[PDB]
Amino acid sequence: SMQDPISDMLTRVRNGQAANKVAVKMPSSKLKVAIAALLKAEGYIVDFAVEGEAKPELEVTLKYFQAKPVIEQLKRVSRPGLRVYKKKDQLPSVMGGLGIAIVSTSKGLMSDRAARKAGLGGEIICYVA
Amino acid sequence: SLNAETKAAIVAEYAQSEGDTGSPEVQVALLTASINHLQGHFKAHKGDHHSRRGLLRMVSRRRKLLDYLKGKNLARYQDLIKRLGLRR
RNA sequence: UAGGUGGGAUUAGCUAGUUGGUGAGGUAAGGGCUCACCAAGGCGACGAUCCCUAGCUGGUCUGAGAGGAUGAUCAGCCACAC
RNA sequence: AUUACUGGGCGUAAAGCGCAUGCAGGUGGUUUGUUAAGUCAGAUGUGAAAGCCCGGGGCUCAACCUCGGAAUAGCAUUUGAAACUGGCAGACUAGAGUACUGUAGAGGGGGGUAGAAUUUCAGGUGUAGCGGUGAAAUGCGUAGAGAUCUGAAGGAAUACCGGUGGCGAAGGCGGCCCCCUGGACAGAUACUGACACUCAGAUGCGAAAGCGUGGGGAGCAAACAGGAUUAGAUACCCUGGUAGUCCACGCCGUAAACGAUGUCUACUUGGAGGUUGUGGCCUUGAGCCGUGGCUUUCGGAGCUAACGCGUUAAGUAGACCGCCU
Repeated sequence: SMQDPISDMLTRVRNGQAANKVAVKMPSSKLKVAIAALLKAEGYIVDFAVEGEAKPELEVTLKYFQAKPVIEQLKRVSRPGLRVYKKKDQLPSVMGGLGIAIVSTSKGLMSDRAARKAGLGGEIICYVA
Repeated sequence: SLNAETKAAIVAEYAQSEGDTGSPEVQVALLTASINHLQGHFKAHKGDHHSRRGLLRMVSRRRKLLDYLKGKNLARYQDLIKRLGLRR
């Protein structure tokens, strides 16, 4: 069964970037869209779009720079089989601060930088580098 | 094995709505009918191990649907049991 | 009271004051603490029971850390005194 | 990083249970609200002193002694946050399943039957070999073999079709016919509404040999006998030959039970095939083009110690199980 939609999102992006696909579509969800918004903010994707009302699909436009894919790493951290929650003082730095770690805080979903500045910890979704 | 007329008798009897084929009630009732019919076969055909694997999938599936419904509406579950004669 | 605190499943059942109730007694004090009586409970695969090993902790040693190992001296607690 | 939480593995180096079903467990689609158990933030209490660490201070320095801090990653109470996980109450249809109609198939169980052939037997014809091998001998044959014709009786297996075809969870399944029966797949519409995935323990199925009881016994053949070969020949070869092989009902539970590759899910260039559905076109002419299922092969990226694997992954990820050291 598919028991981790988020990891599926990340896989789809990671495999898209690997196959030099322009965009990737997947079944949308709140958290997928939230992730896609952060990834846009941080400049790792080009854009996203949620089409459909009945069964909404998400379309991440992937980003390349010098014909290498912008996303090098897209590691899921908090799996379903092992959740990972870090306090603010214990938030992961990624690629020596040059990558993000997507934290889910109780005031939304943010990069580890913004979480530290906010003095929130939360659930670590993934590392993007 | 259950043909179409016998199915339809059941699908009409246990239907929880209009042209309900898919309620636990219908599904379980059909499986119960299949299982009960097939009991004659395996009395006459004990060595039929391959067909029995298919019998036991029905037995399994019944349980799963019955565990579903009990989880949903215990009262519906209690009805269905009583109407079918299952001691689940 | 709860949580934590070795090893063994080639140790899986264990228990019958046992588990709970009632009353009495008993105690500085709650309490099967004890007895009588009533009931058949209780515990156990989140490892009871049994067997082996062992004083516990603050710490100590090692380790980038996470860990691993350990519990002289000092201090706290426990137990013991042919 | 040699027990790998951090931080390993399992095609061939050690490692995927033979296959499956499935309870507990683990995990679990989308969505609204709520709750606040997990999570996060803060406060308060506590977390002895010593030690460790950071600043000092005092011994000629140092060890040592000592002051202050930090630390004690925890726990309790409490106040907030509500993204994520959980709970609770709903909602949804993509997962999973149901109904309908078809399709292909050595899927299974039961029963019957056909033809070829072997052996035995009976009779006919016939007459000296036959059989076997590297050669030979054992053996068979004048009591008539072998050959040939006819018939009979039995048992077992189904030539051709036949296929890197098909079906099945795996083991496995092959003449034809009937009866009983499982699964898969496709099309179409309707239904249920996460009912799911995986599974410790458990349960079931599980080649061949073997075992029990009762049958059956053509052919084959462990054992065994004899003949050869040889230094020997407890073998290979030859002539025989019993259990077994077959049936019924049990038992056994194992195989290089192999893809030496757990199950489920999603994603990621292609080329050439096979097979089984379905739609369209003009069937304008066997076809061509779509769309599914299953299967074979070659290869790209990637992966891999390499060999190789390569959309049927050994690629990219997730859930769970088994297992290695």
